[PDB]
Amino acid sequence: REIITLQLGQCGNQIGFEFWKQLCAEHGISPEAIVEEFTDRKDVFFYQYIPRAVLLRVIHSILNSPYAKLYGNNWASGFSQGEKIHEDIFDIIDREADGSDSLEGFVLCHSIAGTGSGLGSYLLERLNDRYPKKLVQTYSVFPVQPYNSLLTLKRLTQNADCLVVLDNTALNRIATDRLHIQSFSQINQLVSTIMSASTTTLRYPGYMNNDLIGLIASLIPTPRLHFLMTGYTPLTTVLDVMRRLLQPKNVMVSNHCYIAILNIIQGEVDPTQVHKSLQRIRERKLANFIPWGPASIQVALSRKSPYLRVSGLMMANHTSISSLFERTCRQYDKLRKREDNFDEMDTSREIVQQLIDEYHAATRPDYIS
Ligand SMILES: Nc1nc2c(ncn2[C@@H]2O[C@H](COP(=O)(O)OP(=O)(O)O)[C@@H](O)[C@H]2O)c(=O)[nH]1
Repeated sequence: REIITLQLGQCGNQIGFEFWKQLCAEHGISPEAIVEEFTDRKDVFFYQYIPRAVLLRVIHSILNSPYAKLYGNNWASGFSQGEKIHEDIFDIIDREADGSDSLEGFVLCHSIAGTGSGLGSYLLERLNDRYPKKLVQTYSVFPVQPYNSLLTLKRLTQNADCLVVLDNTALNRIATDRLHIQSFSQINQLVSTIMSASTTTLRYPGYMNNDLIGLIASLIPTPRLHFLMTGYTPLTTVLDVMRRLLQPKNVMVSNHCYIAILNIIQGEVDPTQVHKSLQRIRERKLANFIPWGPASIQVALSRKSPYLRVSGLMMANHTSISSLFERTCRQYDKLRKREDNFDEMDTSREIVQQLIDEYHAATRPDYIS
């Protein structure tokens, strides 16, 4: 099973290039796409070595980078231009798809803030049209801006079978707090770190989580609640890691309870103390769960890249994320009363209102019906 990734817009292209840099460094692959001498399953993201990427001005910057051997501002303009070159890009996508043995998904890295937003909208629609059996995960990055953002949310709440949010505000906050920057090229480091650590269990095989469905179907219980948040504590026992992870100081997010939690530990820790960690976490009652269905926290281990200490990442399904949408929603209303049919934006507002209502109803003991 092979995962193909797509990079749209300046932000998406930059974060994808840095992610590929990080991943090539994790393995023994020189910038010249030649394996270095110096166990790690690398077939998923690399083709025998060339990455499975589809880039769509900064391309010249990448071509001038040492890694050359490795390959307007409106939403409506982006959508129109994406409709204009449907066949041109889809020939590339189809040749790269059918060239693969068994395709699995379509990772999409883009910022919902110019042309990237509408282009990703169009691509998501067309991929939902053509390929009906391919999971679509999206590493979308959150910031006339409210218009584009809400349109992207409208297209993402029904097409993408999963989604991971990344807000530049929280990243900048963490940068000023514990990195003391005052830049794109600095927050992108942490972004690429989180991304590389996200797909750790796919490249280093373990007891469980050998496929994307193993990561998705565990967290997302219903097809609507498919927005996740990330946490990365190392910026030592597993209990300390789990206690530092659940702190709101580290989560990349600007009653309420949890739906599903997943922990990935990349250290050489003793794997016998994890059950004690979970026992004590349940004892002290540091986190709450849904009252209707039985929801638990899952933990998995892995191995750090030997060619490159204890780290850890956390993927959560928290109902608080809806708050962010509200802000956008709010701004849209503020933008709707200040200034062919202009009805698509109204439908977008309607469906995002539906989604926020569903999130707000999810935290009730009678969420069913
Ligand atoms: N987190 C992050 N966001 C970025 C970076 N570069 C650009 N962005 C976002 O991308 C948006 C600009 O997109 P733009 O390049 O104009 O899209 P285009 O019109 O299709 O080229 C801004 O609102 C930024 O928030 C980056 O390095 N990191």
